Amino acid sequence: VLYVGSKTKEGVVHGVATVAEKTKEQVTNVGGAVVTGVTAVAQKTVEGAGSIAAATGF
Amino acid sequence: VLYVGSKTKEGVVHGVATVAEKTKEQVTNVGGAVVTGVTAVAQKTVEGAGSIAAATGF
Amino acid sequence: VLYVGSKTKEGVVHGVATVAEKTKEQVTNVGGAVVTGVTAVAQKTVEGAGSIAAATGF
Amino acid sequence: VLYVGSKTKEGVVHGVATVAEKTKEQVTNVGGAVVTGVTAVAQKTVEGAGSIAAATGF
Amino acid sequence: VLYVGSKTKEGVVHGVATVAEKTKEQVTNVGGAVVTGVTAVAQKTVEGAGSIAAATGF
Amino acid sequence: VLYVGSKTKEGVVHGVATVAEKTKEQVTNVGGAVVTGVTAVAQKTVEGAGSIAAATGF
Repeated sequence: VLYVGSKTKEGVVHGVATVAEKTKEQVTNVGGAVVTGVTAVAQKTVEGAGSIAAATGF
Repeated sequence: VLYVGSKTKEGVVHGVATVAEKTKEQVTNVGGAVVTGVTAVAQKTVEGAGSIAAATGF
Repeated sequence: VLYVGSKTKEGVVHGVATVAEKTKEQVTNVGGAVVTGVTAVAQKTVEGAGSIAAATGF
Repeated sequence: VLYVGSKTKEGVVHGVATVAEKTKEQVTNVGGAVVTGVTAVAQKTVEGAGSIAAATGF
Repeated sequence: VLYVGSKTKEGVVHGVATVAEKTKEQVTNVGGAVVTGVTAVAQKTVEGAGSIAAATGF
Repeated sequence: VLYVGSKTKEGVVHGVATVAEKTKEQVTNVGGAVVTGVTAVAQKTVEGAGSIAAATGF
């Protein structure tokens, strides 16, 4: 609301360093969501919002 | 509400260093959500919001 | 509410260093959520919000 | 000398995962060797060879 | 000398994952060797060879 | 000397993943060697050769 010289880092992912030799991601879905591999979602304010993998269904 | 020179880190993931040689992620879903692999979700305010893997169903 | 020069780390995951040689994540769901692998969720204020693996069902 | 399908790991360091918040390495030498911080030397055959910190002197 | 389908890892360092927030390496030498910070030397055959920090002197 | 279908990794460093926020390397030498920061030397055959920080002196 009122900052007088601060330093903020609200809602941050910092450093996802990753090392791999092989990678075989094998997804076969039908009617839903799938998210694989590296993922670095970063939000500050989520006002009743969705997931990172949503499946509403019927 | 009022900062007079502080230093804040509200809602942060910092450092997800990872080392691997092989990786075989094998998902076969039908009607739901799946999230695999490295994941670094980082939020500050979640006002009644979703998960990181939601399955609403019927 | 009022900081006069403090240093805060409210809601932080710091350091998830991980070392592996092989990895075989094998999920086969039908109607629910699944989350595997490294995961570093980090939140500050969760006002009656969701999980990191939700299954609402009927 | 003769391998017929084995799997060997001769001379290996595997996994030096390390987590720290601060680090202040303060060396002031004059006439010798100094080695600090993380170190993961890994050799197989050392035929009368040197150290990882040698000081021959006069 | 003779491999018939093996899998070898002779002389390997694998995985030096490291996480830090601050780092202040302060070296002031005069006449010798200094090595600091992360270091991942990896050799197979060292036939009477040097160190990773040598100081021959007079 | 004779490989008939093997898979070798002789003399390898694999994965030096590193995460830091600050870094202040402050070296003031006079007559010797200094090596700081991340370092991933990787050799196979060192036939009586040098170090990674040599100081011959007089």
